[PDB]
Order: sequence, then structure tokens, then C-alpha cells
Amino acid sequence: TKGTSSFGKRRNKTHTLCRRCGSKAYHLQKSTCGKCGYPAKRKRKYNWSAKAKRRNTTGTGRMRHLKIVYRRFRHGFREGTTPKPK
Amino acid sequence: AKIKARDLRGKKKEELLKQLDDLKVELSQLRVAKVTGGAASKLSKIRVVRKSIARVLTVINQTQKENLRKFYKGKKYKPLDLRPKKTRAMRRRLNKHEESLKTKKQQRKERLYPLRKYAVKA
Amino acid sequence: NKHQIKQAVKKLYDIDVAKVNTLIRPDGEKKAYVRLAPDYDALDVANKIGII
Amino acid sequence: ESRKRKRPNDVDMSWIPQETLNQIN
Amino acid sequence: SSHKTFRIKRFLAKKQKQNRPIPQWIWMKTGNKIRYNSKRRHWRRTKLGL
Amino acid sequence: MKFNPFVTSDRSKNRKRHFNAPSHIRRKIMSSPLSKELRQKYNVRSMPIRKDDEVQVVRGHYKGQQIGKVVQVYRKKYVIYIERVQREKANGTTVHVGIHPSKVVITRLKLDKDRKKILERKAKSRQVGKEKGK
RNA sequence: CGCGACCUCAGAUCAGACGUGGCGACCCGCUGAAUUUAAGCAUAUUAGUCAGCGGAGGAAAAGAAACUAACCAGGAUUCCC
RNA sequence: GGCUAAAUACCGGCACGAGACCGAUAGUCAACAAGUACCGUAAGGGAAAGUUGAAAAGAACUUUGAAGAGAGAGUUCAAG
RNA sequence: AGCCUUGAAGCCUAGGGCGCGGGCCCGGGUGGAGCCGCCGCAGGUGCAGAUCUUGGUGGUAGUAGCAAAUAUUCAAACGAGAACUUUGAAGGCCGAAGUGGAGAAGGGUUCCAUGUGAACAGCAGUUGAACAUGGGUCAGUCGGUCCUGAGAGAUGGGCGAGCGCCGUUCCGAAGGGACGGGCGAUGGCCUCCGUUGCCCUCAGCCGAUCGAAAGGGAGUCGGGUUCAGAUCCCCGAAUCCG
RNA sequence: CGACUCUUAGCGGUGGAUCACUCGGCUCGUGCGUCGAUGAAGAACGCAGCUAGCUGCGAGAAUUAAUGUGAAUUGCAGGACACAUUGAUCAUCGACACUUCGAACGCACUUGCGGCCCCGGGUUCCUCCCGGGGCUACGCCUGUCUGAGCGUCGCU
Ligand SMILES: [Mg+2]
Ligand SMILES: [Mg+2]
Ligand SMILES: [Mg+2]
Ligand SMILES: [Mg+2]
Ligand SMILES: [Mg+2]
Ligand SMILES: [Mg+2]
Ligand SMILES: [Mg+2]
Ligand SMILES: [Mg+2]
Ligand SMILES: [Mg+2]
Ligand SMILES: [Mg+2]
Ligand SMILES: [Mg+2]
Ligand SMILES: [Mg+2]
Ligand SMILES: [Mg+2]
Ligand SMILES: [Mg+2]
Ligand SMILES: [Mg+2]
Ligand SMILES: [Mg+2]
Ligand SMILES: [Mg+2]
Ligand SMILES: [Mg+2]
Ligand SMILES: [Mg+2]
Ligand SMILES: [Mg+2]
Ligand SMILES: [Mg+2]
Ligand SMILES: [Mg+2]
Ligand SMILES: [Mg+2]
Ligand SMILES: [Mg+2]
Ligand SMILES: [Mg+2]
Ligand SMILES: [Mg+2]
Ligand SMILES: [Mg+2]
Ligand SMILES: [Mg+2]
Ligand SMILES: [Mg+2]
Ligand SMILES: [Mg+2]
Ligand SMILES: [Mg+2]
Ligand SMILES: [Mg+2]
Ligand SMILES: [Mg+2]
Ligand SMILES: [Mg+2]
Ligand SMILES: [Mg+2]
Ligand SMILES: [Mg+2]
Ligand SMILES: [Mg+2]
Ligand SMILES: [Mg+2]
Ligand SMILES: [Mg+2]
Ligand SMILES: [Mg+2]
Ligand SMILES: [Mg+2]
Ligand SMILES: [Mg+2]
Ligand SMILES: [Zn+2]
Repeated sequence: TKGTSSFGKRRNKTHTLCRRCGSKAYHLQKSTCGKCGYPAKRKRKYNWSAKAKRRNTTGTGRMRHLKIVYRRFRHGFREGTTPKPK
Repeated sequence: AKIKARDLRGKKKEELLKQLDDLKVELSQLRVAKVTGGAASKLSKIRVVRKSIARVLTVINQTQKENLRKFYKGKKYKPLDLRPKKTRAMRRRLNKHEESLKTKKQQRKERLYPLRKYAVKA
Repeated sequence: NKHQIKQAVKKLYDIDVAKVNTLIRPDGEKKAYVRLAPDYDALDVANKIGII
Repeated sequence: ESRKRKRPNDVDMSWIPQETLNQIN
Repeated sequence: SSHKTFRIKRFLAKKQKQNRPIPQWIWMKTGNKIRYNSKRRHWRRTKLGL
Repeated sequence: MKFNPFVTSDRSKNRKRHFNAPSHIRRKIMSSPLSKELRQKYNVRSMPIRKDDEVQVVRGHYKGQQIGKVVQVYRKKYVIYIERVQREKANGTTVHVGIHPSKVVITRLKLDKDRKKILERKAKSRQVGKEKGK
């Protein structure tokens, strides 16, 4: 009865959504993420999975602030000035 | 009667707050119109009124920051948001004065033994 | 919250509110069932707002 | 007239937020 | 279930709104290629997993 | 021959920068030669086509001496619509046919402050070049 | 008993600062296999390599001899032949 | 005990140039709403999928049928 | 000074031929924009196989089959269309450990109204949990929320190359509190009472925090109401806590 | 005869090979070589008149301001007393802004509980209630203040 019959007894969730990486790998009883390692301060990451590192590296997301830096670097991070008014 | 930022530059704060409130009242009416069957003209006005709201808030925020910078110009300590952003690493650099500093031992060496200009005959 | 909704309704439309009931809809929006004081006619107030 | 028109230093203390004013006084 | 967390009831609401057909004026757009919403979901055929 | 190290003659790159050009670049791409009379009068060869210009079609099914007004510059499709350069659909409704600006000739120019400024600049740079050789 | 110095050590949402996390192609410090070759296999090899941990910068590290030599002597470090 | 540029390294990043390379089962997994859809409790695994036409001119109208579908007609150099 | 919109590549051909052969040439058709000869150079360069890879198609074959749980029949309506939908009437079954009425976990809109009958529902469908367009979940009193349970888990400390780990009162100056009293500073229904700062005095809890929608845990019941919600809305009558 | 079967050819299907195309790859080279508590990378949820995905953005939400440009954007509609010094659109980008989580910071991670200060509305000073704003994390350096010690002392 280890097959079809035993598949009907599973109605208790092991993982839920992680508040750091948003992946359903937050083990509830261990209070840890199998994906990002939350609540550890440092992000979980290994070199034996290159594919996994390119799934969530820098660039794969929004780059909300890093992509304005790339624009600001091309002008020397000038601040407190404006183009000559009309 | 469109709202242009240039027209708003010199006005008082409370005068712009009043102007802001009129637009916000207008937008709410349009949002009621959006669900009661307002004409296409009223629907198109929503985006016009929304950006007019942004323009006023922009001029209020800009004018307020301009005066805060004038307020804190001579002050030694300024709010973190009035200090230069640059990058985090650039904020931690030795400033202009600190990089120019030299030990008196190095100043005397440069005075006595300055690199010279010379040529060698072919 | 209910206190905020009640105070906003009164200021926006200058009416009095008896109580507020609230639910969050399955699509994520929050619906507020605002009941007005007996000296107010929601049918009349709706015409002022433009609902009817 | 319409056809004519359509063809062409210091701190302002009132813009300072109240909280800053309270702190200094 | 009836017993729900706010976070789950909000995730489910977003999955509800994405489950609609494309507007028909999207077809006439100049460089359009989309023929239909290829990301449709059915509560019975495929499960949200959370 | 091209010598600038920072200009690409790569075919894939050039085409991409044509079909992804932003609107204010498509304007320059969408330029038309001026009629012989206009070229002599202003010393200019080409202008970016504009609404309310009057043009002659010189290539394609609609070529001919008829002069029509430019009624729409559909920069997204890289075509302009002209008066009377049109056909009928199945149901009989008339529809404009898109002509590329490089296949027409500008016979009259819609002139305003900016258009006169643009014409002057082109005539001035030409004169500097003509005297540079001389 | 009290008062006062110093020393050692505490508490502050005290004034003003600074570290944390990421990326990690290249760089520095550790730790570190076994497939494999040896026609077997244990030293050996694989290899100070993969994996694992830490720390950076536009480069890093190194660097002005407790050096090489044994010549009629050379003269910091790094890289190429 | 200590500092020190240069010549050196760079399959990540920003911005470029090129090629005796491949040409949609190739070339990156990904020429396209691709690290997407989908699978797994999870760590992870992970595709398929390019081409009307010069121009939508994308077939009005008549007729049989409940309709899908047809027969005529029409657009186009061509709907062979 | 090659061929090509007066038609390239490709593809088809009971057309004419060439070569021992690998192959090639010409005719005809389709196609619609590129291509080939010669001298050299270069190679991801030649398929019948690998239970080869990926994609497609056969015969088997209109075949196996659409047989677990007793069962349907008559009349009418809508409709192009009815064994299967709806209504009425018969004949049956589940037979209160139910094929009844409600929940937990899980699902996540499947719920409700209207429309469609393309695809799906292994016959059909006028029907559906399918598709389409719009709606629907209302609380002091019902749960969470709080408590602690087995347990998990910081700090001090120890260990550790290090990410860190051990450990939960054990190597800790672990209390930011209180009736009262005393000094000032302020206030207000300035009268006299508050508030505040400091001082005096007093002080075990001895373990941060997390841990149950079945354990502990104050307090809501009756009637009506919707297409879909109600101990939540309305009517009536109460109650707990602050 | 005629079915059925086999072969060949025409035509029609099924299928998507081949050829031609290429806004994609790959490889080499060059210049630069820049994240974050002033809150990064990443994630969540929102934002369009009609908008599901992609894209862009953050309650000022397919963007504000400024500068350059100079008449569009466009699938449909619309035109704000929108559009030519009353500047469409695009581009640039220095001004302003930038929801929730996240090193993630009041404590916890259910949108649960607080504490301090200030402001406003309830009534009516204080209280009380509601709302708004600002603070409240660990380590660490310099300095400040408040302390402790049968630590070493000095005068009482
Ligand atoms: Mg478990
Ligand atoms: Mg000295
Ligand atoms: Mg299922
Ligand atoms: Mg401080
Ligand atoms: Mg061996
Ligand atoms: Mg062997
Ligand atoms: Mg062996
Ligand atoms: Mg070794
Ligand atoms: Mg390694
Ligand atoms: Mg590391
Ligand atoms: Mg670091
Ligand atoms: Mg750096
Ligand atoms: Mg040397
Ligand atoms: Mg050194
Ligand atoms: Mg393909
Ligand atoms: Mg491929
Ligand atoms: Mg293929
Ligand atoms: Mg091929
Ligand atoms: Mg493929
Ligand atoms: Mg093909
Ligand atoms: Mg074509
Ligand atoms: Mg043809
Ligand atoms: Mg044959
Ligand atoms: Mg073609
Ligand atoms: Mg090759
Ligand atoms: Mg084969
Ligand atoms: Mg049979
Ligand atoms: Mg059966
Ligand atoms: Mg039941
Ligand atoms: Mg039921
Ligand atoms: Mg069927
Ligand atoms: Mg139903
Ligand atoms: Mg522990
Ligand atoms: Mg608890
Ligand atoms: Mg409980
Ligand atoms: Mg209970
Ligand atoms: Mg009640
Ligand atoms: Mg045949
Ligand atoms: Mg939307
Ligand atoms: Mg602007
Ligand atoms: Mg402009
Ligand atoms: Mg709980
Ligand atoms: Zn995580």
C-alpha cells in the first residue's frame, strides 16, 4: 500500500513561501529556507549548482538601483547641478 | 488652464496645497464617473488630472527641498538626505584636504630636491 | 481601517456615519459597508455623489 | 485678443517644515 | 480553506486576476504576435502549489 | 570606405538600429528630397517629412504629377499617408496607402519658426563645405 | 564616617562616526577529496586540484635583500623569452 | 615593524568593434510573453515555439445550412 | 567584362542523354531572389544499421474495448436536432454507521446569475465543476489574536580556521519598576490639585522570544431577509471588557 | 463483369523536410572598471480609459521636473479653456520622488503587540478615544554624563 493508497494521506504542508526569496521552500518546522537559507544573514549559494546561481544572481531581477548607478557613473556621479535653463 | 510646472514655481505653499486639493476632488469625481457611465472625454481626463496632481506635488517637494538646503548651508551637520549621495565607497574616501596633506619630512624633501627639466645632447 | 474610513467618508461628503463593516474581496480589494445616521438618506446622498 | 495671445535668494522660512522651526526654538 | 492568512488570500487574489483572456484590441496592435493568453490556469488541471 | 572605428557596418547591427530607432530618430530617417525649385530656393537637398507638406509620388503604383498634402506621418510603420493615395476595402470604405518618404518629393514645405531654423542650418553647413573646397 | 585623586570595570534611544549584506570573471587566506594513471593496488598520481569557508580591489598580491652568487661579479617586486 | 605606482590577470559588470564561426533538431537552455510554461514537498529539473503579402488591400455582397462548412463574387502578379 | 525577375536556390517529372562508377548535363513543370564553373585555400565535409537522437506516419484496426456496486417507463415543453435537459406522473434504490444535513486539512472561485454549444466532459447533450460576461464572503460576543505543552531559539559564556556551532540558567553588575515620603520646574475647572526631574525608601522570581483555527482562554441569543452572505446584514432583546 | 490487391503516373490530402532569409547566438579584441544602514542584490504586491503576459514604473506608480529636439502617439477612442516661448513626441537625465519584505533595525513574523516625544480632531484643562509625524536593532571608535569596587592611595 506504499503507492496509490499512501498518496491520499498527504495533506500537511512542509514548506511555505519564504519572505526573503519568495520561493515555496521555507521549511515550517525548521524555520529555514531550503533555497536562500533564511533566516541566515548570508544568502545560500553553492558552486556545485551554476544553473541555480544564474537563476537568482544580479541582473535576473529588477536592478532598481544598480541600473541608475550605471547611468550616473557615465557622468561622474555629478550632484547638485542642473542643465542650463532655457 | 492646464497646469504647467513653470506657472507654479513662485506660489506660496498654502496656495499650492489648495490647488492640490481641487485636483484631488476632481479626480475622485472622475473615478465616480468611471463606473457610472461617463463619456470618453471624462475617462480621458483621468490621466490628465493624475499628472497634474503629480506636477503640483513635484513643485511642492522641490520648493521645500530648495529652502531646506538654503537653511542648512552654513550648518556643520545636515540631514542625511541633504548630504551628497555619490556612492557608499566614495563617501568614505579621504576628502580633498586630507589627500593633499604631506609630512613635514616630505615637504622639505620636495623643496630641496625638485625634479628638474633637462635634455641630453644627441 | 474602520476609523479611517468613517472619518474619510464624513469629511469627503459631509455626512454622519453610524457604523462601518468591512471585508476584503477575493480579488484583493477592500469593500466598506458604510451605514449613515438615521437623519441621512443614503439614496439622497448617492445622488450627491453621482452613484444614482 | 485671444487670437493675439495664442500666437506669441535667501531662505523662505514659510517653506521650512514646522518641526525644524520648533527644534530651533 | 476558509481559514486563510492575509498573505495567502493576497497571493490567491493576484492569481485570480491573471486568469483572464487577452483583450481583443491587442490583436490589431502593429507588431503583435500574441494570439491568446498562453498562461491560463485551471483549478483542476494544474495546481498552484501553495 | 568607412574608417571610423566606432561606426559599425555590421548588417545585423545596422538593421536593428533602424527597426528599433526611437521616434525622434525615425523623424530623421523619414526624410524626403525637395523639388528642384525648392532645392534652388533654399540650397537644401532633403528635409524630414512633416504633416501638411505637399508632395509628389515618384515611385510605385501611385507615382505621377499629382500633388497631395501629407495627412499622417506613421513613424511606427515608417510610412506617410497622402491625400488621394488611397484604395477601397472589400466593404467599400476607403483606406490610405502608406508611401515611404524616400519615394516622394516635397513640392511645398509647411513652414514655421523651427522649420525655417532647420532649413537655415542645412544651407549654412552646405555653404561652409562649398567654400571649404573652393 | 565623609570628601578627593587615580586604576579597573559598567549603563545610557547620550554627541558624532563607522562594520554588516550582495556580486564574485580576475585576486589574497584557509580547508580540501575521490573518480583517474600505475593495465591489480596501499606510497605515488589525480592535486594543493573539485567541492566547502573567509576577505578584497580596479586590479589584487608582491616589493626595496637576514638576496643571487663564487664572476673581472650582480643588485627591490611583477610579467614575457 | 611598516608603506609603495608601472609593466601583469580578468568566461562577472557598463559600452563598443570585429569574424574564412552557426544559421531555427544549428548556434547559448533561451532568434518568440525563456530560466518562461510545466514537473518535484524540497534541494532542484526545465522545454516546444521563427517566415501571408510590396502593401491588410485580411475576401463586401448573393445563395444552401442551426452551425461548422460550401458555391458564386471580389483583392492581389499570386490565395495554385 | 560568369548566370539571374525575359526568372536564382529548392522541389517534382511513364522527357533526352552522358559516365565502369561516385554523379552530372539538358527538356518540362512548380518556385519567387539569389547562384554557379575553373586555379588555389579550409573543414563541425558524404549514413542503413548503433534496443542511435528528435520529429512525423503506418499495419495491427474501425480491432481490444466503452460489462464492479438491482432500473427504468409514459406524456408534454424548449429546440434545427432529445435514450441522456426541464416539468408532471409511475416503478425503484441509498434506508439514519445513508447515496441525508454540516465542518477540519487540502483546493482556490470550482460558489451565484445569464449566455455558448468551437474544444473538453472516452456515446450524445438543448446539459456541466467546460468556455464567456458580470456578481458574491459584512462580527467587541464565531475563530485567529493571548497562554503555555512536547519542543524550538537569542543574549552572557564556551568552542570554532571560518560561514558558525553548543548551550537556555549554565563562568552574567541580567530590575528602568512601585505605595509612600523629601526637594525643586511647570502648569489647570490656578482656589488647590495634577504632571514632571532628582533624591529617599521598597522590590526574588531565575530567564529574551516563539510554540496549538481540536488543549487553557470574559462576553449573543430569537425572528426576518439574498441569485449567491449572515450567531456577521436588518428588527428585537441582552451581555463582557476598557 | 466487378470487388480486393500490386506497380507506375496525374491530381488531392497528411506531414513539415529542403532552400532562401536572420533585430539571435558563439568566439576574439578594445575602453571603462561603478553596489549597500543616504537602506544594495533579490523577492512580494500594486500602477494604464480600454491591458492578461512581456516591458516600464512605485500611491507623484506604462511616470513628475529640467535639458535637447521640434509635430506627433496610435489597436480604438479622447483632447482637459492639452499641443508651436501656453512646445506634441522622443531622447537625455544633474532636480524631486521611490509601497511591503529583504544585511533589514522597537519586539515578533499573524499585515500580532508595544514604548517615548510632538501635532491635529473628538469635549471640555488633564485624562480618555481616533488619526498624522518622528524616534525606539547588534557590534564598535572617539568624546560626554551617570556610577561600581574589603583595586592603589591622599586629606579627614
Ligand atoms: Mg514535518
Ligand atoms: Mg618623523
Ligand atoms: Mg486534484
Ligand atoms: Mg547617540
Ligand atoms: Mg589502476
Ligand atoms: Mg585498466
Ligand atoms: Mg580498481
Ligand atoms: Mg599534491
Ligand atoms: Mg573551489
Ligand atoms: Mg563567501
Ligand atoms: Mg563582504
Ligand atoms: Mg568596488
Ligand atoms: Mg628586479
Ligand atoms: Mg604591502
Ligand atoms: Mg524551430
Ligand atoms: Mg535551439
Ligand atoms: Mg524542425
Ligand atoms: Mg536546416
Ligand atoms: Mg528548439
Ligand atoms: Mg519552414
Ligand atoms: Mg514575403
Ligand atoms: Mg504562386
Ligand atoms: Mg517516379
Ligand atoms: Mg520576398
Ligand atoms: Mg563549418
Ligand atoms: Mg537515417
Ligand atoms: Mg467490438
Ligand atoms: Mg463501467
Ligand atoms: Mg454529507
Ligand atoms: Mg451542502
Ligand atoms: Mg463525448
Ligand atoms: Mg455550479
Ligand atoms: Mg542555538
Ligand atoms: Mg504566542
Ligand atoms: Mg487557540
Ligand atoms: Mg480552544
Ligand atoms: Mg449586535
Ligand atoms: Mg496517387
Ligand atoms: Mg492590470
Ligand atoms: Mg517632462
Ligand atoms: Mg519638451
Ligand atoms: Mg500564533
Ligand atoms: Zn528563502
